[PDB]
Amino acid sequence: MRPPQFTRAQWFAIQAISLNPPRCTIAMRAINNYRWRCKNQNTFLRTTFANVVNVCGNQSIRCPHNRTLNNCHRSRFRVPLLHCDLINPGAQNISNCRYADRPGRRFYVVACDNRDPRDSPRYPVVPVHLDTTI
Amino acid sequence: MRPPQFTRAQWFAIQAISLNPPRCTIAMRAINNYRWRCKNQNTFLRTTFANVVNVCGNQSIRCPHNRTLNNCHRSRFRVPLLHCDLINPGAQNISNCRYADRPGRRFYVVACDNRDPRDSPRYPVVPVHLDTTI
Amino acid sequence: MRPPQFTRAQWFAIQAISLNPPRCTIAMRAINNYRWRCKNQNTFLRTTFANVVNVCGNQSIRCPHNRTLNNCHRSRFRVPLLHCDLINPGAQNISNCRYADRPGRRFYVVACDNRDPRDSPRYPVVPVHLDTTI
Amino acid sequence: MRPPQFTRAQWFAIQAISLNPPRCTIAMRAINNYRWRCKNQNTFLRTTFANVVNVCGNQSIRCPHNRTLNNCHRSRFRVPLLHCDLINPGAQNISNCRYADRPGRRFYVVACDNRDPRDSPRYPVVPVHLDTTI
Ligand SMILES: [Fe+3]
Ligand SMILES: [Fe+3]
Ligand SMILES: [Fe+3]
Repeated sequence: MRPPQFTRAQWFAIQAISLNPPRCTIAMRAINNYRWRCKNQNTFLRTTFANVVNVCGNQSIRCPHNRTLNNCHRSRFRVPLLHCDLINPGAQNISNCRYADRPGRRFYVVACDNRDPRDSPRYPVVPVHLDTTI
Repeated sequence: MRPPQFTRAQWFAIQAISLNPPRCTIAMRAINNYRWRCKNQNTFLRTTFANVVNVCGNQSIRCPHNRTLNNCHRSRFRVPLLHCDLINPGAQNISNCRYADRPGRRFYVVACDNRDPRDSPRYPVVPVHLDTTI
Repeated sequence: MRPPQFTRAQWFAIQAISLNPPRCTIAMRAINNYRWRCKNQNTFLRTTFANVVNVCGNQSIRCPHNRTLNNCHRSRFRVPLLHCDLINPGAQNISNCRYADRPGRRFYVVACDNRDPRDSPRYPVVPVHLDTTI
Repeated sequence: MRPPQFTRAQWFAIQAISLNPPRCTIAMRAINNYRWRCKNQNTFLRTTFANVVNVCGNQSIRCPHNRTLNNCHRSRFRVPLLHCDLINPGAQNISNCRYADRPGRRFYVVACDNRDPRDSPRYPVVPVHLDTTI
């Protein structure tokens, strides 16, 4: 599970949003610091939380990686991103996780839901998971 | 973390040892049933627990995926295996995880340690993690 | 924490239903094996799952320990129980959880909900948590 | 459960050191925000981290709640504290944990260990868990 101190949207933001991420091995430390083991893959969308919230407002579509769900939302434009792949998945802790970098520019698909009570009142509907990029 | 009901060696055996695994999408259900989210990658060694315990008994070498550790052990022979890769990493639960199959035959490297009190007394030293395959 | 391989009803039964429990220090081992740390308190209702499902048919009331919920149900009568209190809550693991036995006879209040798809199809409504005892 | 971003000493201080805590129902929110479920009990020692580090210099004793450990230390004197007891342990989440306040003055016993690499280098030995109070 996610760290209990974070809402789904807050944990989404920590993992999936970074406007100018450093190289993956550095950028991933901010995520893995909250974990017991290294995340095997992660995509940083180079955008803002507010921008993703706006994408939550368009037409509801099927989630490509969760095909029983239809609370997903696709961006109208391709966005710059940085994908990170764990090179040493046998790592037993987070002291030494190494990542390969794959920059790109793709549409993204997010699942959105009603906010958590701990979420800011500014956005009643928020992204809760990055489903995929296209 | 691992499920607390299992020792490191017991959880290793559930993930890493299967003599005749079915296709990955089926085989992985046995692992993911104990998890909240799908495992992103997994290698089934087509061998027995006792055989891996014997490999724990050879010369201690550096762990390729944990280079500050030197409690790893490499098999003397290549062993048949099945590697499973998660095709839909955006899956939000374990109901629908889909895997790609990659059979192979490789040396394996395991980290071994003294057993847990809950582990069987038969093996005082046991494999606790699959570090990598070669 | 509930192990994901169990439904809420299955986990409820494991923690809260035992017709003839042994001493608490023995009885609690089965529950604590699913945990990283000793459970601080646990009440074993000396009853059957069928008895509790019957109570789910009683008048719904507000849950005393979850006041925003109204799917709770109080037993019409007191039932025999074994309450277990953790003697050494400073324990850092589950190697030696020690409990004081407090046998008794009290009313119980359970929350009841529609069955999980994994639950038996023959009980459409099942107990999912022990709210309190009186 | 201790969030991995904290050392044992840091997590000890968060749970067990508060010089002037507010009412328990307020004071416990900071601890329960790191948790999925309400903590059943918690003792706030009204002291300073420097005071507790001094106690680590006292005569080592067997840990009362961890009898296989001998790195515990008892305070020479009673110290002011606030003990908090969970009123509604049937609570299913941390939305409304309610606590009873039990102010007091007791001896405390802490386990002390060598610092984590992430801990300040200026205290070579630090408290890592509150074993019990007397
Ligand atoms: Fe993992
Ligand atoms: Fe606990
Ligand atoms: Fe708990």
